Amino acid sequence: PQITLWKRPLVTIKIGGQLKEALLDTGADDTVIEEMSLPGRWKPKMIGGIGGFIKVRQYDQIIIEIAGHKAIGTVLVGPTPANIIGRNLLTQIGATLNF
Amino acid sequence: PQITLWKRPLVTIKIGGQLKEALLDTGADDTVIEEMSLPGRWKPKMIGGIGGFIKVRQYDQIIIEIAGHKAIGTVLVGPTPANIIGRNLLTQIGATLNF
Ligand SMILES: CCCC[C@H](NC(=O)[C@H](C)NC(=O)[C@H](CCC(=O)O)NC(=O)[C@H](Cc1ccccc1)NC[C@H](CC(C)C)NC(=O)[C@@H](NC(=O)[C@@H](N)CCCNC(N)=[NH2+])C(C)C)C(N)=O
Ligand SMILES: [Cl-]
Ligand SMILES: [Cl-]
Ligand SMILES: [Cl-]
Ligand code: NA
Repeated sequence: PQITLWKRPLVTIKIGGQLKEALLDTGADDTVIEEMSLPGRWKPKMIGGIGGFIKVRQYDQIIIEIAGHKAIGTVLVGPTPANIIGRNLLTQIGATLNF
Repeated sequence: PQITLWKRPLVTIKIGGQLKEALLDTGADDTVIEEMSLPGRWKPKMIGGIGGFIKVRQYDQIIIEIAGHKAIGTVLVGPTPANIIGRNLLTQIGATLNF
């Protein structure tokens, strides 16, 4: 699809069998989602945003559907103001920015 | 252009007569620039993201050149870790996400 930016670019995602809303975020290196349970082991990561740094849980090789497109990759879990789909998974679904 | 997202979508901007590098951020409602002086009146604002909130100065009707495209709108100025072009100006240069 072609998504204009007059509103937040919110899409439905599916992760763990659960549907959630997430923001397509070209300004995010990584994908970050609100607290939820994911399978497997996790590793620590610190990420930065506009207000400073937070600790998150890094889960690798997680199956996630984004706007009906399948991705398998790293998902960070932690106290984020919004579920965000970052460039690691935007590249998997072939997204580009155009103007 | 068409910008792929293998790397951060960084562009050159001109604001207040200054050249800066900035990130095209579809996950940002607002445009936020590192500390600088801008003309006219401003008002205080709090903006949030990962890590919490920062206090910024809100200037309205500011013109910015983004990768050669002029746009006008509100620019926020404050202690942001990165210069960010948000949706309020991305819309004006006709930026879309496509996949
Ligand atoms: C080479 C990598 C080294 C570092 C490596 N990476 C990072 O930490 C990278 C740089 N961080 C980022 O890319 C993070 C996203 C998290 C992540 O990807 O991990 N990006 C971001 O946080 C970018 C801006 C940014 C970019 C780079 C540096 C700093 C800031 N903004 C995304 C963020 C989304 C929002 C839902 C929380 N938007 C914002 O922060 C904007 N905020 C807004 O638009 C708000 N009004 C809306 C949400 C807030 N909620 C609320 N008020 N209830 C703001 C810029 C005007 C790491 N630490 O592992
Ligand atoms: Cl990944
Ligand atoms: Cl505006
Ligand atoms: Cl349009
Ligand atoms: Na003004």
